[PDB]
Amino acid sequence: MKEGIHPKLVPARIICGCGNVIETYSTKPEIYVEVCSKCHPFYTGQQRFVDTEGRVERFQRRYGDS
Amino acid sequence: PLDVALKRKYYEEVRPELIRRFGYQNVWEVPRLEKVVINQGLGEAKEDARILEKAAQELALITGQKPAVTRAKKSISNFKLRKGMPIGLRVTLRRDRMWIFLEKLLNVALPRIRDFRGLNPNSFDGRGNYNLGLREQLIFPEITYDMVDALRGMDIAVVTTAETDEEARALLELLGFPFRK
Amino acid sequence: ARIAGVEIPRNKRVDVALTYIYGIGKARAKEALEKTGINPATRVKDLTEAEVVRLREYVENTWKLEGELRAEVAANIKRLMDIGCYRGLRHRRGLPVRGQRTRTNARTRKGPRKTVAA
Amino acid sequence: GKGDRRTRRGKIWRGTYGKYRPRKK
Amino acid sequence: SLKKGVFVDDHLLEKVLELNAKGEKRLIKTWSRRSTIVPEMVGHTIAVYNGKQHVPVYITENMVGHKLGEFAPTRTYRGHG
RNA sequence: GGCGACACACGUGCUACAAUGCCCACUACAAAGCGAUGCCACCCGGCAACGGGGAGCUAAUCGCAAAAAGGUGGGCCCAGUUCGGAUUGGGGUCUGCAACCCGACCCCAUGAAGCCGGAAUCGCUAGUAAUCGCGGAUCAGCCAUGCCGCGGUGAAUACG
RNA sequence: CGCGGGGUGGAGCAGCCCGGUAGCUCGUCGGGCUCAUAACCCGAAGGUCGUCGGUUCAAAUCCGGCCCCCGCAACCA
RNA sequence: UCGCCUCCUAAAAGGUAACGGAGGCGCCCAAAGGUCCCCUCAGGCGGGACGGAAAUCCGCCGGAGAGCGCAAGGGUAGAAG
Ligand SMILES: [Mg+2]
Ligand SMILES: [Mg+2]
Ligand SMILES: [Mg+2]
Ligand SMILES: [Mg+2]
Ligand SMILES: [Mg+2]
Ligand SMILES: [Mg+2]
Ligand SMILES: [Mg+2]
Ligand SMILES: [Mg+2]
Ligand SMILES: [Mg+2]
Ligand SMILES: [Mg+2]
Ligand SMILES: [Mg+2]
Ligand SMILES: [Mg+2]
Ligand SMILES: [Mg+2]
Ligand SMILES: [Mg+2]
Ligand SMILES: [Mg+2]
Ligand SMILES: [Mg+2]
Ligand SMILES: [Mg+2]
Ligand SMILES: [Mg+2]
Ligand SMILES: [Mg+2]
Ligand SMILES: [Mg+2]
Ligand SMILES: [Mg+2]
Ligand SMILES: [Mg+2]
Ligand SMILES: [Mg+2]
Ligand SMILES: [Mg+2]
Ligand SMILES: [Mg+2]
Ligand SMILES: [Mg+2]
Ligand SMILES: [Mg+2]
Ligand SMILES: [Mg+2]
Ligand SMILES: [Mg+2]
Repeated sequence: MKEGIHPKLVPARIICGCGNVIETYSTKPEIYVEVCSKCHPFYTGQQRFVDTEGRVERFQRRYGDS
Repeated sequence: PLDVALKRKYYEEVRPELIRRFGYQNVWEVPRLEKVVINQGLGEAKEDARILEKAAQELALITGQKPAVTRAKKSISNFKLRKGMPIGLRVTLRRDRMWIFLEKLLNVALPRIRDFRGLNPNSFDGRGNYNLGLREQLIFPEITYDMVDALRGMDIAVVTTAETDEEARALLELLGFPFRK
Repeated sequence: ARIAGVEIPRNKRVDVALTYIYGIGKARAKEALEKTGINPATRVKDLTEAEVVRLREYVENTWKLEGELRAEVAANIKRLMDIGCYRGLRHRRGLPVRGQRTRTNARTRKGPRKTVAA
Repeated sequence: GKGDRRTRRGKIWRGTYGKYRPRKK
Repeated sequence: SLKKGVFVDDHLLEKVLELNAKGEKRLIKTWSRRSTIVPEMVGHTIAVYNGKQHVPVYITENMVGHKLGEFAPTRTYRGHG
């Protein structure tokens, strides 16, 4: 890497909906990540929260009782 | 730095899984991961190359390498384009610096994408490298959202010493690449 | 700071800035404010990064929002079309779906007028 | 204004009652 | 809507409930577009009437809460010029 | 089933484009008409529409009923916005044999065009024009923003 | 056959030289004024440049073929 | 039509005519020059946000069909690009 012209890329800390990624090793140490998926909310480590498909599921249910 | 968690993760627990699966007479035959090349094409900045060096500043920030600048191969009418002008930035990272970026990409960036039911699994290029592309740059940690004057995405290319997509798929899965299956 | 999807609101108010999120506003807003026991009159500019994650975690988890929400409404209508049903035709042809009158102004759902001769 | 059924004024206009124009006195 | 309700005309509701336990299923013309459809209507072919003629409609599980006159439209269009 | 069709074209209108304005809270002052096959106080349930219950009134005697703008207090801070609520998604209420075509209403989501309108063109001379609500007829219910009426506040300007 | 000019919205003409950009009048369409039509006023639509090739990054525009148009010539015999 | 360049005619040295068949020049470049160092195309297929037949990127195949200021020819990546 040519000497001049460069971000620092110095060891860091960092945060999320989870705890830390000690890994870091980036420019601009100590950053705040809004939420990740990995660390397993939101997709990975499937939460499947709020979950859909209820549209065929419902109309066949409220229907024949009424 | 030579430590870098993903690098580590690759050696203890990604390599051996891989050998168990395909099974490999040679230590070399088991896939390494070489070269993540990040390419921004910007027609966006065309007559204005002033906009450009702000975007280059941005790649550096998330890459830790300053990008070089691709200039136009031939001249083509329909969208402007003198054969002189700069089209985009392209930055090659390897070796540590690829790792320290791929980690960040896996554990921060891609999570922050609206929707994201996972990376497309057909983009393997048939000889076993993989490509994807991103719409916004603010999905990265080093970017503050107030430093974006305008959105520009990029093309990530990841080169792999695996001869096939199958193997290639395995490597990146095992590394923690979220896949839409 | 940012709530589900990207969607960063700011300054303004907290209860107001919440509307700017898709799937949310008015009622759903003043709801999650006392459900996290957060002051609505306050400005999203300043507030504890705690009551920020209090406030995000709730909303993002309570009801479905901009990404998966729009995807659902998209899928409802696709279902309504191609089933062959009459609600679905007026989606197919871009004409108003619930009653109303097409002899004169449907303009919102019809586009701008495209005139002809007499 | 008089057309938003989600307000007091809207409700009054249309002549209706609800969460935004409770019947109370 | 209805709810304490879910009205279906009994003209056909006979021949539907009948074509479940008979063992046979075939083509049935009705005028009742006011009625609701399913569950035991599914798989069955029903001919609704638009004011003009009886129209065949194949019945499936996502047609559930919908009245019969939805799948048999009342007008003719094909645009203008 | 259609009169409710929709590439379009015109008349009459309603709601707006906002800060003399929007929203929420509290607080006042009308008139005319309707209603015991109806109007429904009041208690409960419900966010609510509404539903249980359920008293009074053939009605200056009980009910529709809250008039609204206004007032006061606080909020929004000039932003396609706490403006504007058209379109659409899902959830329901009621009438009715029945609301797909075609009902009105409540709620959650959605929030479009619109930043005072080309040539042109209408009304109004005073308790009028603006603006604000209220009642009735028809009527099961309602597409009423219509129509016939009632009062609240209340200008401008006529040389000729 | 010869030399010169041309062919562009429905009509009539610019634009071609000098590559990047199609314009003007009338007509047509929608609205206004009028009892009504005309006139008049406010808006809009409408084209791939005879054609086939080639040149160039790019062709109504530059080059070639062909097809039409108009003009001039065809003398000593 | 008249001088100049390229190809054919031209009969495997040179040369060779016709109101024979076809094209071009009357410039251009202070870098499009000298040298030293490096680099290697066009095309096809596969992959990649806005990217489409074509902007940029990644992978494999690709001995020259590209490029060499402009016509053609000879030449040329073991460089002349
Ligand atoms: Mg593949
Ligand atoms: Mg490979
Ligand atoms: Mg209709
Ligand atoms: Mg409002
Ligand atoms: Mg009629
Ligand atoms: Mg009206
Ligand atoms: Mg606008
Ligand atoms: Mg209907
Ligand atoms: Mg404004
Ligand atoms: Mg006007
Ligand atoms: Mg008078
Ligand atoms: Mg009535
Ligand atoms: Mg009324
Ligand atoms: Mg012409
Ligand atoms: Mg006319
Ligand atoms: Mg006329
Ligand atoms: Mg020609
Ligand atoms: Mg061309
Ligand atoms: Mg002579
Ligand atoms: Mg030769
Ligand atoms: Mg010779
Ligand atoms: Mg010889
Ligand atoms: Mg040099
Ligand atoms: Mg190559
Ligand atoms: Mg290539
Ligand atoms: Mg490709
Ligand atoms: Mg060559
Ligand atoms: Mg040459
Ligand atoms: Mg050659």
